[PDB]
Amino acid sequence: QGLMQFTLPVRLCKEIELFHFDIGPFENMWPGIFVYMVHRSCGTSCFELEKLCRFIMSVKKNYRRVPYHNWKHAVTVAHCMYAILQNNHTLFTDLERKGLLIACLCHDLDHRGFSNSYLQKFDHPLAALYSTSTMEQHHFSQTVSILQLEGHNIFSTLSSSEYEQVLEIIRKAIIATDLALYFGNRKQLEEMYQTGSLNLNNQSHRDRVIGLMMTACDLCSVTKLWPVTKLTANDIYAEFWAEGDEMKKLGIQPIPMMDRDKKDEVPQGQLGFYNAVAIPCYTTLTQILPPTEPLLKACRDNLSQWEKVIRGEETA
Ligand SMILES: Cc1nc2ccccc2nc1-c1cc2nc(N3CC[C@@H](F)C3)cc(NC3CCOCC3)n2n1
Ligand SMILES: [Mg+2]
Ligand SMILES: [Zn+2]
Repeated sequence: QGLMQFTLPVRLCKEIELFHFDIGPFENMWPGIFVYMVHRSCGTSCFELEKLCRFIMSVKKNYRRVPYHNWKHAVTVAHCMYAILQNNHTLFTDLERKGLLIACLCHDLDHRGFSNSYLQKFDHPLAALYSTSTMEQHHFSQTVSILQLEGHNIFSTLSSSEYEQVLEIIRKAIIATDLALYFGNRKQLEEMYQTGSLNLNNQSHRDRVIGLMMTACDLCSVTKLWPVTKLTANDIYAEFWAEGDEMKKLGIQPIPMMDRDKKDEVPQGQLGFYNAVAIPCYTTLTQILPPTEPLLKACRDNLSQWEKVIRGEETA
């Protein structure tokens, strides 16, 4: 029955193993790419193919047509997680491999392209339901809904308690994509690394490490080849500037990164974001998971490209 194996064209088969892989513009290939990544990083026995495929198409349908936080982002974040898991295969359990690829696919479900801040200022009903990590708690609740549709329980062969464990892996992974939580989590991990107290057999330490892997996967567009990184930056700002428009309509001055009038400062903004967020992220992750080195190196390469843009040597 494991006689039906998923295969990719030669170029994709080789390049999908590299951290900087780009899943391409053919969206009808992204489910196949995802299944392939599950079969190889988990095993062909991890899920029944018919439920997985039905689950994947329900997740796709509950992603929206927004510039950045869309289906392509979900698969892209999932692929970064595949590359981390394939280069660190000894360190993770069967449940974690299983749960972390799904958490990445589902992590921005039903994203409308607005920050937790905008939901709070707009007084969106979701803000009353969840006061912190508003969108992330909605993404997880959307994941549970889909898992609960008929013929969608991809975890049907797990015991009650294993099912509960993997849903807890998934819940914490999706919550950890709230960038507001990342600053505390990374400082804690850094302290624990440099004191030498960090212990991957400690469940609350695993939680923190997985959280950091989630942030690294979520930001992974800063770890692509420069043309990908630069084009993706247009999609991110298209959402930021629409949100800033929406802030102005509420009579609220938007923070600078969401103001389309500060367009010419995008190169300085990116430089800001690389030094304050991205570099520290991939540094701490490489310290803990040495084989994730190419993420840091490609980030450093793109930081150097943004500096190049600031000094007029490149155009954007
Ligand atoms: C938040 C994000 N998330 C990304 C995720 C993936 C890829 C790029 C991503 N870039 C950004 C990003 C983009 C950006 N542009 C800025 N500008 C532009 C022109 C001037 F107004 C300033 C300023 C910032 N400061 C950050 C620093 C960390 O605290 C929050 C704000 N950021 N941050
Ligand atoms: Mg998110
Ligand atoms: Zn995301």
